[PDB]
Amino acid sequence: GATTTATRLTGWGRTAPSVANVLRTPDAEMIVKAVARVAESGGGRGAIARGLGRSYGDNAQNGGGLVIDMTPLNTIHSIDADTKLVDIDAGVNLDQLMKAALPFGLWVPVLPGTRQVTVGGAIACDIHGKNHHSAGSFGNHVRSMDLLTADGEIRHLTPTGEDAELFWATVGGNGLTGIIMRATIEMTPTSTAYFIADGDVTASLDETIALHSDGSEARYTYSSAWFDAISAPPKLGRAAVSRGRLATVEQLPAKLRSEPLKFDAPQLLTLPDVFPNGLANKYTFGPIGELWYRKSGTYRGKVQNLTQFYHPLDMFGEWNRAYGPAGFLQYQFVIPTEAVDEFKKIIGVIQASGHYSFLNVFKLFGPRNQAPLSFPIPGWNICVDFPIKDGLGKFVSELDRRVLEFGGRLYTAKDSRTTAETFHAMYPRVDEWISVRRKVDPLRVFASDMARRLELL
Ligand SMILES: Cc1cc2nc3c(=O)[nH]c(=O)nc-3n(C[C@H](O)[C@H](O)[C@H](O)COP(=O)(O)OP(=O)(O)OC[C@H]3O[C@@H](n4cnc5c(N)ncnc54)[C@H](O)[C@@H]3O)c2cc1C
Ligand SMILES: O=C(O)c1nc2ccc(C(F)(F)F)cc2nc1NCc1ccc(F)cc1
Repeated sequence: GATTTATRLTGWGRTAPSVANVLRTPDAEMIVKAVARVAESGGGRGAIARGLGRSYGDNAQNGGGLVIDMTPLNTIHSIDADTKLVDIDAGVNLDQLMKAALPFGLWVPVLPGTRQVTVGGAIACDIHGKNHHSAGSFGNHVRSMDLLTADGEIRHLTPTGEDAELFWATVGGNGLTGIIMRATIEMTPTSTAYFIADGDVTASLDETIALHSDGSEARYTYSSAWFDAISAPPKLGRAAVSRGRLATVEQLPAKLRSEPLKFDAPQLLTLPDVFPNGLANKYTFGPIGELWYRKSGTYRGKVQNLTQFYHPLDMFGEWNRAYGPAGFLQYQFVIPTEAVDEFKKIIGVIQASGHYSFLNVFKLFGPRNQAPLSFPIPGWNICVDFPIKDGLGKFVSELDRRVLEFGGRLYTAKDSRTTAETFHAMYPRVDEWISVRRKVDPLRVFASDMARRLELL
């Protein structure tokens, strides 16, 4: 049942609200009609797809225009264990897909830190995960997709076909080449739903960097770390590192061998439920605390399910991103591998800034792909979460400048406030991408708040 409703929209960050007509229909034919209507007009304030709204900024909103909610197009058409291909509507989310694919011994090839994202959102942001250095980003695994363009046609795009240019502009394109209706993804084969993991705890930034540079990364398909962004040096940049690979059946204890592909139910009680007063005791911040933390986060060959290995912060319940009525600003950047001193300088700047981030992701990215607006490049990728308070806006503008100067970039899926000038300098293939977009949407049928702010329109 199709509905068109005026709706106040924000990204996950709950900032920059704007009002748009939100179309919500399970009918593909209706979506086509709306795009044909906008194009007949043709353009006006245009249209943009929206997935599950997990992007923090303004890429899935369109103030004074049309937003098409893609979540009702969520049919899994087929899964094939022999070809390893899945054929699914763009509104299918990655949790749904993971659960449907497991009985075939198939693994979603790129998983982000939350499972509530659409296939369309995964493609449009060319999302990355803990296995980026071994598997690339989501775009690398798309074998085809059906794109509804401004001319009202549906184009079958393939990575190396005749429409490869448009394919690779849609990857990481933030919905600005049209509406992805449907895609075919090549999955990763697996015999189990478990990981075998090694954990390490480092004492400092220099140590965290050495561990990622000593060659050991090549022995793990999956690798990420939490780091300390608050402590003065030398504690600054100390990390709990979690690295592993998917387990094989024989690597499971006998207990788990009868259902190797099973996903366990996320249990009832989290840590806030069990320890409401917190985890701190008289030992926590001294030498016995340091030792305990070091020992508990150091291990070899530990069998873990998805939550344990991949969503380790789920146990922290209501404690993560808590207490702030003002909200938080999520800031994610990557710095080229070779710029290691520069990378260390930026971590120092953050620590000395007087803005405190507790939730810190650290990962070494691998080789980039051919998508001109793709975020990942090989090098040091960082996510930080700053509580909103005075001076933050002007400080993150300074961070932008250092990120840019050091050859790095910000991620559109996280950004709500960088400038067009900074963004364009961070993405030297932006003009190349813009030319593809104007060729495929001369009338700006597709438009968003981000497109206008970053002058991608
Ligand atoms: C807790 C959390 C953890 C995260 N962890 C990671 C991570 O590890 N790695 C990572 O890369 N990202 C991560 N993200 C970011 C997230 O994966 C991206 O923002 C993703 O794009 C969200 O998907 P969505 O379906 O919610 O899309 P939305 O936010 O609704 O839309 C995002 C973009 O995709 C476009 N789009 C959506 N559907 C379509 C379609 N059918 N056709 C064309 N364009 C479309 C939109 O127009 C918009 O430009 C995380 C986000 C959160 C909240
Ligand atoms: O919050 C994010 O936006 C995010 N971004 C990531 C980007 C890259 C990666 C990486 F591991 F791939 F690098 C992990 C991320 N995890 C992320 N978060 C995981 C998370 C965030 C909040 C929680 F409460 C529990 C888990």
